[PDB]
Amino acid sequence: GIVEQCCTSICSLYQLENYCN
Amino acid sequence: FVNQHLCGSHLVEALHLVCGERGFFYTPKT
Repeated sequence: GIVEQCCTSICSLYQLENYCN
Repeated sequence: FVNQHLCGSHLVEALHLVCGERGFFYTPKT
């Protein structure tokens, strides 16, 4: 999911916003 | 929110922080 974008590269805190209800 | 790579449950430590008591729906595998 967001691991190919955060685990591989350093994403921003805005990318984890979609991970919220 | 330090410049660090989120691998494994590590990303979960940044997901609950973006939401809070609300929670989040991570999509891990292992």
